[PDB]
Amino acid sequence: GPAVGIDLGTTYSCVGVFQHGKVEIIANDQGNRTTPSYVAFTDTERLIGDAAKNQVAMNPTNTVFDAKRLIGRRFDDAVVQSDMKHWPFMVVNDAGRPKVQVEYKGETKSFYPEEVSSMVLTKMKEIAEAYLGKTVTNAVVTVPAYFNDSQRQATKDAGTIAGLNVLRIINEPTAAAIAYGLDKKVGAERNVLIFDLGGGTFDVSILTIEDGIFEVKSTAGDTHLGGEDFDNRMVNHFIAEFKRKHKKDISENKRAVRRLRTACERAKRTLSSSTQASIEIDSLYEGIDFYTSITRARFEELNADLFRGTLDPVEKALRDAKLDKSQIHDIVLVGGSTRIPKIQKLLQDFFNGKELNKSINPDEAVAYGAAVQAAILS
Amino acid sequence: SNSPQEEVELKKLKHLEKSVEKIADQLEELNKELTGIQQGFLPKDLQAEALCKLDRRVKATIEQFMKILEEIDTLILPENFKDSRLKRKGLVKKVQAFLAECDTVEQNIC
Ligand SMILES: Nc1nc2c(ncn2[C@@H]2O[C@H](COP(=O)(O)OP(=O)(O)O)[C@@H](O)[C@H]2O)c(=O)[nH]1
Ligand SMILES: Nc1nc2c(ncn2[C@@H]2O[C@H](COP(=O)(O)OP(=O)(O)O)[C@@H](O)[C@H]2O)c(=O)[nH]1
Repeated sequence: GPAVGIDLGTTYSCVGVFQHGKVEIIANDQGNRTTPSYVAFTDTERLIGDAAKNQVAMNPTNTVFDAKRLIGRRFDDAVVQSDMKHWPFMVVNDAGRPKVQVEYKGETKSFYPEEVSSMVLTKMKEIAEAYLGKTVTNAVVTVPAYFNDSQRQATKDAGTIAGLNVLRIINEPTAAAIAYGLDKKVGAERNVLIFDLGGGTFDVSILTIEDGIFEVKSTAGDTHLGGEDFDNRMVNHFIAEFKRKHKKDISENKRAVRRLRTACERAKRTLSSSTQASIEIDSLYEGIDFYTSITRARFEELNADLFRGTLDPVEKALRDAKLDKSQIHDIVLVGGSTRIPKIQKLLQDFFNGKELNKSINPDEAVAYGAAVQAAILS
Repeated sequence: SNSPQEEVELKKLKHLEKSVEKIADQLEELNKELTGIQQGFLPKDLQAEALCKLDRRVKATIEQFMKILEEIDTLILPENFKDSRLKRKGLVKKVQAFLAECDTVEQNIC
């Protein structure tokens, strides 16, 4: 088998392969190009990806996710400590290292974050294997640029456990820059800004490419910002509208809030290519039918602070890197939320009308660059 | 003035009705399993273990009903699609009556 590029994500992972002069992003057993970074443990078995995610309501305490927030960290780490209140699975202390404590096959089992990430990597390896019809041993796995050696080593270790020969571990903004062939460009040093906005985290990295050498000049962002927050504001809007029209509070019912939330995420996606989205939810709450619509302009207003807020990390990254925005040669969009036209407008306007590298699917760009790298190292 | 466009939405709803019937059958089986536990010779500890395995199966049933609701909620039917709108409302009320029966079981075991 060939060598693949795996983007090991916080919430979603993605695998690609370079073949026939092109990058193929490999769809999983459910036809999905992205697989949730979820693992579930039960009385007789272990579930990974979509299966694990779907079975969460049934097995909340034993469904592990967000391992990327724990991998390579100490128990005392700010992120580990802050996050566990939210996580339904238990996070214990094994001599200063977090472990996920779960009930598995009729016994209490404790797993390190690399053992959890190795299960996700094993699935990504299987995804590529079913598509190619060949054994897949070699892989290039991405990590965030702010990752320290311990975090980087733990990710490499998750590879080794999964049965992978980790050819190289590369930075996510380096992989996104490789995907667009920014190193192949002719001229002097190139200052590249990678704007990465997904579902839960925001990451801005500025890199300098001089004679094919990638140097991370600065990192900034928001650990807890993404598409979920945009959904939240849409939900606030609809609940308020339901209140105005019917004088009823749907927040009382969590199944009503969930149906409205699911419709909101879908309406948000429509608003990236259309200027209006319509929603029809029968018997939403207290037998009332909620038929409504939202304009792209209204969606933008609801999230105005969050969208604008994305420029603060950008200004900060420029500051640490000691650069003027006029010094930024290339802007790369990464993450599903960078599909938002307002976000695209804010970033272009900020950089005096410079065009954005957004042709490659934002969710797949990191996997894309890692698939190009894996091919080079074969 | 019945349209071919409406027949596509009615087909969607027919597929979702079948899916509702199948989950409904599971609920009936869980009700029969619950009677089994109640009327059988299990001691307190094994009764607690059995009803919890049943609790997990009833949460799964609820999740399957919630995903049916979530699929129905993708439908957009204009005012003219009267037959589609009536079928959609009837199907939603039918699932909500099933979710209420799931809750009766779920809230009172394990
Ligand atoms: N508005 C909008 N958001 C999108 C679109 N496609 C994906 N997203 C959002 O992107 C988010 C997921 O981000 P992603 O890059 O896949 O990865 P993550 O950072 O690991 O969560 C979700 O909140 C989606 O709603 C789209 O077409 N429009
Ligand atoms: N209302 C409506 N129902 C249809 C139409 N075409 C098919 N159906 C029925 O709706 C269901 C959808 O099934 P389908 O995918 O077409 O075929 P099947 O999988 O072989 O049953 C079946 O009961 C069909 O007989 C249509 O034009 N309108």
